[PDB]
Amino acid sequence: RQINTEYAVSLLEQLKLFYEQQLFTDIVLIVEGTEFPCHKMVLATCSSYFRAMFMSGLSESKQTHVHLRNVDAATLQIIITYAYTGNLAMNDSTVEQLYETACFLQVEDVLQRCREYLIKKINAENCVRLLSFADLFSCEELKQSAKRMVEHKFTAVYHQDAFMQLSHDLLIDILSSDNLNVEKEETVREAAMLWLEYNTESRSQYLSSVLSQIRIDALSEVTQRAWFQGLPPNDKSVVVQGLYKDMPKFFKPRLGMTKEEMMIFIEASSENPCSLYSSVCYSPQAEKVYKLCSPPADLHKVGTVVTPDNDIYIAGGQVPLKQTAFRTVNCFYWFDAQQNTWFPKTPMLFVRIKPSLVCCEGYIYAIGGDSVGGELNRRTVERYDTEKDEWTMVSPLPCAWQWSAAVVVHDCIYVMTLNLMYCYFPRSDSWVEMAMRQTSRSFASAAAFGDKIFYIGGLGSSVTVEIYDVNKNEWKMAANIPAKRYSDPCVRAVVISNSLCVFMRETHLNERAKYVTYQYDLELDRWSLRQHISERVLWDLGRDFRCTVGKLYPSCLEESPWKP
Amino acid sequence: ERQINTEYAVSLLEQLKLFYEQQLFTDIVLIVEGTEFPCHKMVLATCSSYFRAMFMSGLSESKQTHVHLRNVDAATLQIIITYAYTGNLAMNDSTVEQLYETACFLQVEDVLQRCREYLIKKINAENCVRLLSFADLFSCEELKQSAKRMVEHKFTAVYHQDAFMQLSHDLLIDILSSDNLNVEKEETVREAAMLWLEYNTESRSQYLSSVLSQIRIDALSEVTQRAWFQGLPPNDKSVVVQGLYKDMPKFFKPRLGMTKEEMMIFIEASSENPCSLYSSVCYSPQAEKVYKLCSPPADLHKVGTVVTPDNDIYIAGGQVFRTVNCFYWFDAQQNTWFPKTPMLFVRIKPSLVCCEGYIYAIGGDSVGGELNRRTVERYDTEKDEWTMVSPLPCAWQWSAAVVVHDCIYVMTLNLMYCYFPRSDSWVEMAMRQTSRSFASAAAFGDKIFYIGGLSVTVEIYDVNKNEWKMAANIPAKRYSDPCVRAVVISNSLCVFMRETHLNERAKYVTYQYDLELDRWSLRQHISERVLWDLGRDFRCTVGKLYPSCLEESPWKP
Amino acid sequence: NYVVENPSLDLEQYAASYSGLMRIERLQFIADHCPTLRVEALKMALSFVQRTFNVDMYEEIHRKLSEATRELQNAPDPPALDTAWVEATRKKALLKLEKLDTDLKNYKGNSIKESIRRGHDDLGDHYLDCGDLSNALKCYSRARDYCTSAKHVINMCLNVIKVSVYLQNWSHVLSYVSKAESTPEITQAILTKLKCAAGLAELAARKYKQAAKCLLLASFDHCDFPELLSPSNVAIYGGLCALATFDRQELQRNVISSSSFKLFLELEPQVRDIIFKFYESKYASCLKMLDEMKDNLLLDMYLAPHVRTLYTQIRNRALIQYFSPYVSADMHRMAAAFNTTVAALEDELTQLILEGLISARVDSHSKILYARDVDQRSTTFEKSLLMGKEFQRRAKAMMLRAAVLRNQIHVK
Repeated sequence: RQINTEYAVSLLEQLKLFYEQQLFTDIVLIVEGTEFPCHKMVLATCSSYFRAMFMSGLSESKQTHVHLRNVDAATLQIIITYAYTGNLAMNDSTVEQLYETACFLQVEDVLQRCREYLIKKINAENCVRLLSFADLFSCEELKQSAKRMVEHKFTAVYHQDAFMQLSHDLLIDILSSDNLNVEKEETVREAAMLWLEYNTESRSQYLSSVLSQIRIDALSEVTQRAWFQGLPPNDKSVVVQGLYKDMPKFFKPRLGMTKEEMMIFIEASSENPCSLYSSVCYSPQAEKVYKLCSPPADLHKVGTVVTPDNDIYIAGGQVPLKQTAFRTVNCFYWFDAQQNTWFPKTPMLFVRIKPSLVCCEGYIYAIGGDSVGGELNRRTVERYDTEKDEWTMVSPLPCAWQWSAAVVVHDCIYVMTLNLMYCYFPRSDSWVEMAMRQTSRSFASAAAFGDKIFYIGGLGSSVTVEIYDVNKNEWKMAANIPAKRYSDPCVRAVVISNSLCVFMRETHLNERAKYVTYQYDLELDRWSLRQHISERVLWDLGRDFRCTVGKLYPSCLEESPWKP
Repeated sequence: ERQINTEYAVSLLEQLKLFYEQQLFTDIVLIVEGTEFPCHKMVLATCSSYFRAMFMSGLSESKQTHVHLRNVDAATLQIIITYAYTGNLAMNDSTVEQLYETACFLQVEDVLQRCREYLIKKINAENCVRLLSFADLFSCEELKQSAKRMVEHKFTAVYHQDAFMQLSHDLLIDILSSDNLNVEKEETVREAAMLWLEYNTESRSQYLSSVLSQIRIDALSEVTQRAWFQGLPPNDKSVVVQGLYKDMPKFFKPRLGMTKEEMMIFIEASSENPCSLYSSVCYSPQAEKVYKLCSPPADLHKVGTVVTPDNDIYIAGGQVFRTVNCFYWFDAQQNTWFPKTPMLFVRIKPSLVCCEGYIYAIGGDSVGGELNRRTVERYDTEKDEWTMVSPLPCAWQWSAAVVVHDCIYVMTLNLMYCYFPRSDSWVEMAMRQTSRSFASAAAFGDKIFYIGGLSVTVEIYDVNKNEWKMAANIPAKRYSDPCVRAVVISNSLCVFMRETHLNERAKYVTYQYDLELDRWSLRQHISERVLWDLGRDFRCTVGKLYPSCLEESPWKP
Repeated sequence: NYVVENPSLDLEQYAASYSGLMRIERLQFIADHCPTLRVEALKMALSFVQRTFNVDMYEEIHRKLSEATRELQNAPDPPALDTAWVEATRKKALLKLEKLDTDLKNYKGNSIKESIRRGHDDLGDHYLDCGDLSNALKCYSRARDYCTSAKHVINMCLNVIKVSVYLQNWSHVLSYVSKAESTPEITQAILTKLKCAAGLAELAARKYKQAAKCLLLASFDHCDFPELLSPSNVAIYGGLCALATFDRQELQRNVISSSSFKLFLELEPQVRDIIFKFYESKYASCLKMLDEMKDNLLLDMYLAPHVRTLYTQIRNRALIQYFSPYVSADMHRMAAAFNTTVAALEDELTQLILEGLISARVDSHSKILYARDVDQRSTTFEKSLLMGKEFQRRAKAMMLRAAVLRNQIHVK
């Protein structure tokens, strides 16, 4: 266990009193002309450098004035007070110098805290800076976790200025890695070319190594004469060298070109009765069913969103409290497309049940979702910031709605309910009244294809389809999906292969559920049979399962072993 | 101000504790008769109000790595230093005096309060005068007054302790001149002073001129001068003159201890104000007055009473209904209740019996779940602790227990067992021919008088004869349910019974019973103008109290 | 299911006979399942739950008592928990527990197995008093490691048995009963306590034949055993299970030979008469006492679901034995051998014949139950002819299989 806490607090606050009131100070730190009167005890408890500074036997053992150099006054003051009061106020700016002084003074505890701060602060705009920082100081855990987030993010942006100022060893590890996420192998080629041409002949010796990590499908085509233009004059040790050099190193395709348009399913019927629900996916091209990681702490009643950058997020949901037992939590998670795991993120402010997650302008919008408040503003609409990793409230929606769906069209949020629709204008944070539907239908989903909204189904569900045009602002009927009579189809609207397809599972009387998808002809207003899902690969999923459009890697994921 | 301590404040205490035991970054070391105590100035500053000045004043002490502190014990300083490093005092019962002494040297105000509370709670039977002089040597006013009242009672009880002989003149004057002497006679204080004065020589004769005038003049014209004639130094003339001057003056007044009237302590009476449920009152057999007492917990009820031969009142167990194993003791002068060491089991209506100076609690729903439901537990009035004893033979409910001839006797429906304190065993006794419960017994002389049960059953038992016999039936009005209470009054067996009829008011009357007459002669009838209704669950016990300390209970006749 | 209305339970004796968390569970279920008496049951429950510093179940019981008192304030047209207890109870419970924890962890730095085991048992006892089931288990599951002697193993088994009853982990009870019995070489009657725990656990686990066998071996010298089950209910538990499973000669031997169940039957004269009436073929008086025993003991903890099955078995067994020494048994007389009607017995008899073990035929004309004694030879010949026909059919099937396999006939 521990020891007496009531005296632990008394001594702690009294040492703080003896620090603010400078009485029992035998050693003072001289940093850039700033006096830091303190004790040898407190500096010893935190830092592992002062233990080699005082109890070492050097000249400073008896000297009462030490001139600590290559440090910062603010960083020293916060470190000293942290050793004195433990309140480590970590902002978003001074953490860089905080780690520098923590490593210099070898203070293990603050090193772990700032590493825990940086493991949460890793994002898009500082991935390169943190990796270089993680390369400068040995922080392998941060270095590896950065590298993974770095690997995906460089491929996406590949335009940050700190990428040019990187060590040769770091670049070789980044480029030769098999975790890059690229639609083509040519974007990494030009990224290396611009990095090599960024500086003078100091990149010439590294050019013999950077090309040794890139595949040979581009080491004989264009971007070889371009280097000859940029070659130092009369250098005959490079042009001939690269002429006969690209024989070895085993051309092999990378892993980033292995993303296929797949239908991600959540809360599917668990195969083993020991678990409540599971998550699976259907492959429209591979015609197989790949398993997915379980929702975080079997998070049920959640919502899914896929950003244009192909990122999966989970918000809302409830966990069974420790027979009916369920408690709602506002936890937020992010799915790793390669590690097959859900990385936790900043939680929301209010708990939600079945929230509608919609992405727009890089912000994740969660509209409604049976909030816990229940006050006059029983909607609690709030967006998420993907660069600052925080949540910001938005303009409340006019009318309280339940069991609603939302889509994004023309950089605007379009949320749909039983019969009403309101469009949110993110630039002014306002809501405008939209067209009114003539049919009262709920418990349905909508897919945003182009500049039109397709509300498919509604109430089991039915085959009613009401097409809404943003430019026309009107709801019109197109047709009804031809399905077997005396059945209860489960419609799922989704956009795939630049076309509006439907994932409709139908069940007949005294018969098992049948899976089949149809391709809706936009100009002909007819659902055509695109593909029939055989039951030998896909089993029953349930009723409360959700579907979304996204891309996943079949290599990182594993096939689900289950009998037809 | 934000002073959060979750999983950090403990860490700093540990980190400093690891460095102290590993001897890291010590800048000051204490030399204690050659023993080295490497420690730190910061921790010494917070713990002691003297060590802060030991390292701050501009004297040569500040620039001195080795300080030779004397007049301090190594063990006491070490336990103080470790208390400054972990906070757990873990004080024993033997080294309390020296630990307080060193806390009076280096001013450890924190441990000083802890030791003061420990000392103020453990003035049991013998160290009272010893620590009173200790409280006289070191100013501990709160403990000084608490010991003063305690000494005033206990010293008068023993008045033969050797530790009392070595006392300062001022403390003796305060003790002896106080009007809190628990003495039924004025001669025992006279001889106590005489033996104190004849213990030494002329130096104490100087104090004799000031202490001889602090008792009542009735004892200053006595043999004291005659015994002082043989004990006076030769060629002393003026001392005899000042001795003769102490006969007439200085306000001869009666003391307080002589008001030790035998009375009856009652508990769970009919409360006057409806906001309160029960109350504790008293009755004066001679003064014919009804006094009141303060409820010990003021909210807990169903307690048991016991009176030691030294006239002490104790309360144990009870429910407040949750059962609490708390313990209390009644102050004979402050009219309050000082708690004591609680029991290990929460009893409901325990039966406490005093024998050989030990309090024996027999039965009373200990916890119920014990494997052997037939158990008892005793108390130590000297060591202040509970000691487990031999378990009860048979399970009994609504039982009674008394003490006769320094032996424990417990009575139930029909069975009786005698507990032999010397061997800690139970022995089977005579069996009663009538099965009656919900009754109590009285230990009068060498005979046990089991009165009542369901009535008016009078079944007398003798220890020397070991037999049960009938005497007579109490004269009571028919169509009534008497509530019998048998207790020893004025060295005479008597009863206190109340009769209740239908559509009739309760009447209180006590009768005088004769051994050879087998008749309850009318001794005194308690008038309703002074005593009101008591109730059904009330208890009665015999004890001596003080009228001045207590207060009369107001009630309209 | 249960929660029926019926008067005349003695709350004082049933509460006082047991003690501990077992008593707490008994008071709660009795209040929850016996209306028109829940208030005093809850009032006595809360008055005892506040003792020994309970925390979570107190809130549930106080809320139920508050609801019950509110209900009483509207019918003949809620107590305060005194949250000062929360401040008082928590502060005392923490301080003593932290003091005890400090001692044990220091003892863990002293490395003494018995002291660690004893301290862990004390921690488990405190956690059970605090109302922490799993917390006590881990303390008890750390005391199991540091055992030194056979008595230490016995104490370890008893503690796990006690906790797993509250946890309803009866598998852990039975495993530790087997460990405590079989290991140490099968005045201090220790095996009696183990047998009592096993019988109660088996009965709660829907077992009757072995539970009665274990309960019959329980000696009355155990006397005080309130942490698991009172002797009064133990006798009732043994008697009902024995009546449902043990046959006549099986009943007579076991009850008499045990000589402790005779003392148990003295404690409960009602079941003693029921068994005696069962022996003497007086099932009319036997079952009418049983129905009287039904209501008084259907508000029992581990009995209420099982007693209905036990009583149903008793009714079936009584009918089977009654008709056994009868050739032309008048259904009127058999109906008169109970308070049942003629039609109800006929339906009950018909159900018994359909299930079996009565071997009878009902003659509804004169309402006389005639026993069936079929000729062994006729049935033997009939089933032998059926067996021969089946054997010929299977031989034809096998010959066809051989024909289709030899000629390689299969769907491509």
